[PDB]
Amino acid sequence: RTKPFTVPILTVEEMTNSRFPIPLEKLFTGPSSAFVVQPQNGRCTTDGALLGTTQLSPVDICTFRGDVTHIAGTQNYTMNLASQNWNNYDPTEEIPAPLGTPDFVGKIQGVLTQTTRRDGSTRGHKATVSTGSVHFTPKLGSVQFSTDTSNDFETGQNTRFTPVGVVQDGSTTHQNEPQQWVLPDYSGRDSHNVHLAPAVAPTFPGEQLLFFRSTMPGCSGYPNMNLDCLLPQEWVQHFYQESAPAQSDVALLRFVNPDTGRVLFECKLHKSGYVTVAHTGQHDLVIPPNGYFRFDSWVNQFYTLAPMG
Amino acid sequence: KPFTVPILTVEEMTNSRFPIPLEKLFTGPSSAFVVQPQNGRCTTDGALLGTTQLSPVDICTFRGDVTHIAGTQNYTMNLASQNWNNYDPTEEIPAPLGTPDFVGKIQGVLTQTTRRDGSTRGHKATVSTGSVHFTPKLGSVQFSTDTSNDFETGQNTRFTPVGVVQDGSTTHQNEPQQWVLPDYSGRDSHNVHLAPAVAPTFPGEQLLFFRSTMPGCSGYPNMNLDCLLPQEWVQHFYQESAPAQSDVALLRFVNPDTGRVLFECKLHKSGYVTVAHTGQHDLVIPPNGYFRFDSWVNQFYTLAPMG
Ligand SMILES: CC(=O)N[C@H]1[C@H](O[C@H]2[C@@H](O)[C@@H](CO)O[C@@H](O[C@H]3[C@H](O)[C@@H](O)[C@H](O)O[C@@H]3CO)[C@@H]2O)O[C@H](CO)[C@@H](O)[C@@H]1O[C@@H]1O[C@H](CO)[C@H](O)[C@H](O)[C@H]1O[C@@H]1O[C@@H](C)[C@@H](O)[C@@H](O)[C@@H]1O
Ligand SMILES: CC(=O)N[C@H]1[C@H](O[C@H]2[C@@H](O)[C@@H](CO)O[C@@H](O[C@H]3[C@H](O)[C@@H](O)[C@H](O)O[C@@H]3CO)[C@@H]2O)O[C@H](CO)[C@@H](O)[C@@H]1O[C@@H]1O[C@H](CO)[C@H](O)[C@H](O)[C@H]1O[C@@H]1O[C@@H](C)[C@@H](O)[C@@H](O)[C@@H]1O
Ligand SMILES: CC(=O)N[C@H]1[C@H](O[C@H]2[C@@H](O)[C@@H](CO)O[C@@H](O[C@H]3[C@H](O)[C@@H](O)[C@H](O)O[C@@H]3CO)[C@@H]2O)O[C@H](CO)[C@@H](O)[C@@H]1O[C@@H]1O[C@H](CO)[C@H](O)[C@H](O)[C@H]1O[C@@H]1O[C@@H](C)[C@@H](O)[C@@H](O)[C@@H]1O
Repeated sequence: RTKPFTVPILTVEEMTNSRFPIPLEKLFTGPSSAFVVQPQNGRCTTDGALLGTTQLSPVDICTFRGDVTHIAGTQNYTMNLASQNWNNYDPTEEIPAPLGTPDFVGKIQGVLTQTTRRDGSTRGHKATVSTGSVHFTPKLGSVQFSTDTSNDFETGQNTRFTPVGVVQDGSTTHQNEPQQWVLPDYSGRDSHNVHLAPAVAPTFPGEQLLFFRSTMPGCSGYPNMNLDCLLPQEWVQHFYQESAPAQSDVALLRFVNPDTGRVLFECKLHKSGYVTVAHTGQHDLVIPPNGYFRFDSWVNQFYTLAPMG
Repeated sequence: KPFTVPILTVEEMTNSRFPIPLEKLFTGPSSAFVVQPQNGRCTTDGALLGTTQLSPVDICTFRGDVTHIAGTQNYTMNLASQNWNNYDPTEEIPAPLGTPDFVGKIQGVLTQTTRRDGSTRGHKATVSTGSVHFTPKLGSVQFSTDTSNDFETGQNTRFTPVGVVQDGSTTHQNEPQQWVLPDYSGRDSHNVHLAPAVAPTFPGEQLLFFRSTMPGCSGYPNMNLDCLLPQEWVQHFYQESAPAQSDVALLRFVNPDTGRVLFECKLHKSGYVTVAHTGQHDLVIPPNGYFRFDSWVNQFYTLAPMG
């Protein structure tokens, strides 16, 4: 027969958020018709086709590389993006934006570091990329950082953004940003995103998406730190390696507790890459820290999940 | 008491999101946008939701008194309710009943009667529902006009909606945005008491939308306007108040000339319809076709595909 499908045998705490480089913490479900679940990172079919902007490196998510150019009389820099290899980025390539680009609207704070090539001297500065900005145009090849210096970065020098966490302005409404479910305009104002991974939704009565959730570090104020992915990064990696052909619509997984030996809940892993459970309402799953998912079988869409207690 | 939908053709009915007639049925996928309109929201047993009300002519209008904002051609309107009484911002509604539920530039005519002598005026006026001054829930909206002089304070003023407008210099059909709720209480405000967002929740299903074409007044506007129930359905359900026997009412869309069934659909108790189709599709329907309620069914009834 065909190569058997599997998911990694890893606990939730053992795995990594696929939308920002931090560990998963906890599983969450809620209704999703009041927002658009259409993230671009962490997108992979069960048989291993990466969609959207999703790539394999769990550390390259939300990072940026290239050379900078100071913007006269401000503390801001434009970065001309390079690819991961440091090869020039191609804006004609059939993707929404550079792989790893952030897929939520918000202000990401991190550190911009630079090596001068002629002598190996080295600098680093606190820097913020605002993905909702008029100047956030990764698909065009340019992005802009606000920083705390006006003189120190040099032109024509390898520069890198390391993301750290998220920010919101305290004088406004608490948790008003980031908005994890609003994609940026990858090409700036008045232009359409292209080649997106499909939006997703539960398509069976009584079902909701299962999200794998982390808390982003916050750098200032009160910023909404929940960040939900559709697949752990290790799943993307796993599926990409294994490339097992989907035998039917849904892969039925059981979440098991090894201590009791008991099945805790069952979920559907849709072929095109997300998870749904049977439940109505918002719910932080309570799980044994060493519980894990295991694959049971390929079933039809119309298979009825036992309610998640 | 048996449930029913009114014996009306689509062309006989009215859009419940702007005061104009229905033209057609449209279906498509809707996971890439939030389907959460606040007008034309009613349960089958006749509970009105969101900002929905009964008058098809009072959708997208405002009433109240005006104030001029010095050195502009703009006026601020303090809203009254439909009855000309004080709008109570505490009331458990997203915004005054009949407020527009999409981000857009609506163009109309602001008109005024001076009570004491019966003199009157009309001026072209536009409301921008994504403006920072669009605060209908707070009791206050703002219009832009063609006079800096004419309107008087303390008098009864009425906005009549006429069409939507869009800025031609920008990319076409970029506005209005029918599926983005306005911020009813302004910037950094949570919408409250909203009618729930809706989605198909059955494999192979898509929402069915009752569509019109709003008139355009300028620019290259997106004139599509989709509503989940026709206003006459909302009115019918309010009257009949028929209790729901299950989760889903099965309607047949029937051609009475031939008596044949064109397609079937699910009318969910909370007030929206789905059909069994994958993809965008303009429906082709005989001009005197109408909807007929056939039975209650459970959530697992499979529809015959709509061709
Ligand atoms: C601020 C800085 O860059 N300091 C580094 C220093 O740079 C000075 C030396 O090159 C100096 C020679 O001793 O030349 C100076 O330039 C002239 C000015 O142009 C002139 O107007 C004025 O009259 O005099 C000065 C010099 O006297 C340079 O500014 O070189 C030092 C040795 O490389 C190096 O140790 C020093 O590195 C900095 O140390 C400061 C403490 O002063 C802080 O630690 C900074 O973190 C650090 O700079 C950082 O590393 C350096 C190498 C570089 O990569 C920076 O981008 C980075 O921020
Ligand atoms: C423009 C207007 O209001 N016209 C109406 C006119 O108003 C003028 C008369 O009150 C006039 C007395 O005959 O007083 C004028 O005020 C002074 C100025 O203040 C002064 O600076 C200048 O030196 O001289 C003028 C007067 O000579 C008023 O402007 O009253 C007329 C009788 O009521 C009335 O027929 C007329 O109504 C307007 O008719 C114009 C034609 O000129 C158009 O049809 C307008 O549609 C119309 O005004 C409209 O109806 C009136 C009653 C009012 O409700 C307006 O708000 C509305 O636009
Ligand atoms: C008045 C008008 O039509 N304005 C619109 C403008 O019209 C010019 C363009 O279509 C242009 C495109 O090449 O062709 C021009 O015609 C030629 C002729 O040779 C001659 O007229 C002139 O000498 O040379 C020009 C150029 O070769 C048209 O006059 O097109 C704009 C671009 O789309 C458009 O934005 C503009 O629309 C108007 O915008 C202004 C903003 O200042 C106002 O909002 C107007 O209300 C708006 O017009 C209204 O909306 C537009 C979209 C349209 O529906 C109109 O019918 C309506 O009045």
